[PDB]
Amino acid sequence: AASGSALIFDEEMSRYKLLWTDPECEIEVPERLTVSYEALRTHGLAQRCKAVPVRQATEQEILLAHSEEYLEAVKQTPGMNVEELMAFSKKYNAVYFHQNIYHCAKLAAGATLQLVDSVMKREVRNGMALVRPPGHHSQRSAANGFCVFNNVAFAALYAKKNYNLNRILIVDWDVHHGQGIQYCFEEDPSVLYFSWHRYEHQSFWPNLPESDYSSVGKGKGSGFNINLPWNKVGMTNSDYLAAFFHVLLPVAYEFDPELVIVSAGFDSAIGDPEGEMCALPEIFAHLTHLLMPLAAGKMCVVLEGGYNLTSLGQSVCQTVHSLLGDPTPRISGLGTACDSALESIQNVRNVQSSYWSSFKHLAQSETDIVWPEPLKRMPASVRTVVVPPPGVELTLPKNCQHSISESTAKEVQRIRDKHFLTDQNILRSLGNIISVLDRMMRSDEVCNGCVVVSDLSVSVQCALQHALTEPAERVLVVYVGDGELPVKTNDGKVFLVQICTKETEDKCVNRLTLCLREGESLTAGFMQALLGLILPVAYEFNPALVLGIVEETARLMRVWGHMTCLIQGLARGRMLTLLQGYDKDLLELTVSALSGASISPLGPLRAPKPEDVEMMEKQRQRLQERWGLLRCTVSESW
Ligand SMILES: CN(C)Cc1cn(Cc2ccc(C(=O)NO)cc2)c2ccccc12
Ligand SMILES: [K+]
Ligand SMILES: [K+]
Ligand SMILES: [Zn+2]
Repeated sequence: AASGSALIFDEEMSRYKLLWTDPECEIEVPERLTVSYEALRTHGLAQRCKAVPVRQATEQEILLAHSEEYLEAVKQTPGMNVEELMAFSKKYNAVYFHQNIYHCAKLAAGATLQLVDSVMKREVRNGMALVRPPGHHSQRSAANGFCVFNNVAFAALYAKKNYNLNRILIVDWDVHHGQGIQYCFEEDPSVLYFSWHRYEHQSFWPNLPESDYSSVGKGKGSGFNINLPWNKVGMTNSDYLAAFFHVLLPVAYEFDPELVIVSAGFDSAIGDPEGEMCALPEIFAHLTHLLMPLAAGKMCVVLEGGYNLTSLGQSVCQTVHSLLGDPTPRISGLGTACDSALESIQNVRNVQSSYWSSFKHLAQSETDIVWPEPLKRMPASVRTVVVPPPGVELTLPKNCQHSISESTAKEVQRIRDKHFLTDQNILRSLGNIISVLDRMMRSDEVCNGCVVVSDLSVSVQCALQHALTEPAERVLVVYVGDGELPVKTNDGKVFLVQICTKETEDKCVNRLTLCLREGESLTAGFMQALLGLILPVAYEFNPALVLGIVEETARLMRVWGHMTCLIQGLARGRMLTLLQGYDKDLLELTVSALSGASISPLGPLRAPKPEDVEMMEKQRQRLQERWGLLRCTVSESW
């Protein structure tokens, strides 16, 4: 039932700064907070968010993650002059103190708890806290790397204590390793920590052996710590997405967290003087979007780093846009991750194979920098149009509508006379397809839609052909059914995904046909193919429209909502779904996911059939030379 997105911010946290010269700490300025909040106001994003006030974290709350000794020492810094503050700062690595930093540290922490309470009390769907000082380097008895208290560690400990969550996922996409977080949950299997980070074979700060891929956690927590070290600078959108499709998401959906907290440091973005990576701000729209179907959307984004004020503003907007549900921007130029990234990726996957299903088949062997300003993102006036069979009034979610103009009806006749003849109620189906498609493609007024149809072949043809004419340069087709369709994948403008019951050997590289064995194992197998095959091809293909098609036959579709939601990362969310036959369940589920609603978790799934994982790896072997984003190992050289 929850709706809205929280934005927790307060200008008080910009009221401490570095007071002596120190080239390591110069980069961390109050303007990081000012610039990010002002960027959100300029784009009308703050105004769309529920402003939740900051509060101070209590002493009891700080002691969840820090020791009395260290809190006591920090509590004396407001009484210190600058000489004493310099001496106290020098006891720690890469941190400076200020008469107001204890105050703001308590606010940055309390802000995070406010966000956790709003989300877990269902007052909002998700949210973001813009805070200073950052947290993820902070440790039980020490400040480190601009961090005083560990805001994100707080949030998970607090969520554990006050809501009795058994499973919390923390995603740390800052460019630095959140070693404070890793230390805090090393032995705790109830918190899964994922972190990518510039490493460079341990030559990059904080220079820690245990920032490497081999630190998987300790004791009962083995396998719930996941480090992906970047060993070269300049990592791109393709590296980040390869990290998500082939490491993070396969683990996250199996973990099935009850809450997601994000250490959202944007020094991993292009232009940052410290990360020196190359991912565009747009990538964060997708990082956010790909995590949103977890935990019924309960996602708390907490700011960490980000030092290029321009890069910083644009990545914060891209994140809030996606929290608010705005359509995701198209990512072009995707391909293989670079070789160093594939090394890191395959090493993490191999070492994690002891602990996670999706990787288990790897163990047995029988199996001034400037860039283009991001485009405006804007919620469609009506997000989803729906065309149920004639005479079915239905309870539509808040942003939906039902169904034909003279222009349109003229066109259906032209198509009728040239290519078909037919005289039926299909003539209504095809008029609906066209008028829905025209609202999707022509206007930013409507985003996606679902039409119930009866005749499959004619419906598919008119939908596909009318789309290529608008023109939609490329169309991704996702078809759950058997047989072949009036779809030609020979010119490179169409890619066909087919989920079917009979195993049919496909030849060329513009078709991905998945035939999974029947039974209780089918749900886990579908999610593996979705995350590790379908999504990487689709993102590289970068279609302008997605056309979904479901045969009346298949029943076993507890997964359709997850794909509908993930697949809206492509084509700015422009997806038309054709449902063959009526099924109030499937139609209400499709419309709900299309409309941006919360998706219900999958929970525990029976791990997939070896015959299923083998068939999928046969598809990856067959397609990954054309679609490099499918690769999760370094390629063999001649
Ligand atoms: C490289 N630069 C010219 C100066 C410099 C800053 N630091 C500390 C630091 C801590 C944390 C974060 C962060 O954003 N974490 O998420 C960013 C920076 C250093 C440490 C060792 C050597 C040099 C430097
Ligand atoms: K990180
Ligand atoms: K853990
Ligand atoms: Zn950082």
